[PDB]
Amino acid sequence: AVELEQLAAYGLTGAYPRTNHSVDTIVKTVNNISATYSTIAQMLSTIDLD
Amino acid sequence: MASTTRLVNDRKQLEQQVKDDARILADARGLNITTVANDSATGGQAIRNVG
Repeated sequence: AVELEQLAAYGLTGAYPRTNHSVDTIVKTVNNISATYSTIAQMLSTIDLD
Repeated sequence: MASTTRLVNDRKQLEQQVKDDARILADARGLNITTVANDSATGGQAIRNVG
């Protein structure tokens, strides 16, 4: 959700997203998320799966 | 066109002969190689497993 004035100001000045990080940091973060999910799934499978 | 027109080619041939016959009389001795070593590794980032 965004209001009309903010969107108009964004579009008038021709803004675009910009970043200073590299590709590998993002994929490392995604791998961390997947690892957390895998850890929880393994714990549930070895303790709670009944 | 006389014998003067052949001076530069004469010098070329003379330089070639001087180099060739100075190579013949030069004394040649084997040298010891002292640089053998296994120091040419490659780096990079490890492909660590996730799980």
